[PDB]
Amino acid sequence: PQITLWKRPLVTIKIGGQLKEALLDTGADDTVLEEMNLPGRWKPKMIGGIGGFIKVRQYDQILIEICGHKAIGTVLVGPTPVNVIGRNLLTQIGCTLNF
Amino acid sequence: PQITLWKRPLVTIKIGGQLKEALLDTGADDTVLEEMNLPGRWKPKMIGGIGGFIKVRQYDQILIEICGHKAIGTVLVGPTPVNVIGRNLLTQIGCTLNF
Ligand SMILES: CCOP(=O)(COc1ccc(C[C@H](NC(=O)O[C@H]2CO[C@H]3OCC[C@H]32)[C@H](O)CN(C[C@@H](C)CC)S(=O)(=O)c2ccc([C@H](C)O)cc2)cc1)OCC
Repeated sequence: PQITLWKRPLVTIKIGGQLKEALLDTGADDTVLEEMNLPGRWKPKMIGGIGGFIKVRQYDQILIEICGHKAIGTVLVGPTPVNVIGRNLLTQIGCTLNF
Repeated sequence: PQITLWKRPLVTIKIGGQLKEALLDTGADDTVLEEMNLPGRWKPKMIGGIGGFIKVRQYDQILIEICGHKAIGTVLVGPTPVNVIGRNLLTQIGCTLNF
């Protein structure tokens, strides 16, 4: 599909057996999602943007489905104000910017 | 152009007559540039990111050329971690997401 940017590029994702809403975000290197109690091991990380840094849990090789497109990769979980699908997963669904 | 996402989508912009590098950021509503000198009036503003809120200088109706494509719109200047081009200008240059 083609998504215009008049509004935020929010889509439904499926992760950890749950449906969530997340932004398709070309400005994010990696994917950052709201607190969810996912099974398995994880590594602490700190990630920063406007306003400073937050603490997240890094989970590797997580299955995520984005608009029906399946992807597998790292997800960072913590108290983010917004869920972002970053480039690590957008590449896997073949997403480009075009103008 | 068609821009894939294996690398950061960094492009050259021209603002205030000077060239700079900036990131095309679909997860940003607004365009935020690191501290710089820009002519004309501005107004204090607050903007929120992953890490909380920061103070910026709001410059309205600013000419800016992004990867060869002209825009005229609002530019926020302040302590962003990196120069980001947000949706207010991405729409102007006809940028969509495609997968
Ligand atoms: C309930 C509402 O919460 P809220 O309003 C904040 O909401 C939002 C918070 C973040 C975003 C996405 C964020 N956009 C953003 O900063 O945009 C600003 C300017 O335009 C406004 O529009 C939206 C906010 C304002 C950007 O796309 C992605 N970022 C990096 C970018 C800045 C370049 C380094 S990142 O997220 O920092 C990030 C860092 C590191 C990683 C891993 C390591 O790779 C992944 C992601 C969208 C909405 O207030 C909170 C106090």
